[PDB]
Amino acid sequence: DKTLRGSFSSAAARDAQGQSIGHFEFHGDHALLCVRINNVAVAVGKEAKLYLFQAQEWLKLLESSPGYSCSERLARAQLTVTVTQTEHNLTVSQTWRVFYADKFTCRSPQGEEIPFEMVLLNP
Ligand SMILES: *[C@@H]1O[C@H](CO)[C@@H](O)[C@H](O)[C@H]1NC(C)=O
Repeated sequence: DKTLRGSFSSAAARDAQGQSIGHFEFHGDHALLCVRINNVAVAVGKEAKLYLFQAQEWLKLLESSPGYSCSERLARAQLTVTVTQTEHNLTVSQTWRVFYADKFTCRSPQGEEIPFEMVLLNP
């Protein structure tokens, strides 16, 4: 299992073409990633989204020449969630890597960062 607290940042996401939140590995066919936020209106206003990549697929994208554009690489995520509620549970079926992006990432006042808590459960 894993627990992480932090904040989703438009600046961090724009800087790296997706803000890297974390990574995880698990044994078995399914795991549950639970994401909690309080500021839903700010997330909806930014079109906040999470992108999950299988780290082997993500590495293949980064090793491609010339390389994918910001939007094309995020469109190749294995799983996504559009952040519209205080909690979203993602069933991850099969290392995995999690990224945050919003309407400013692949392009206006960018507002403030969105605090979050993420819990990963392996069953
Ligand atoms: C996420 O999973 C937890 C644990 O089963 C549950 O308590 C919670 O209600 C779920 N939330 C949503 C939005 O499905």
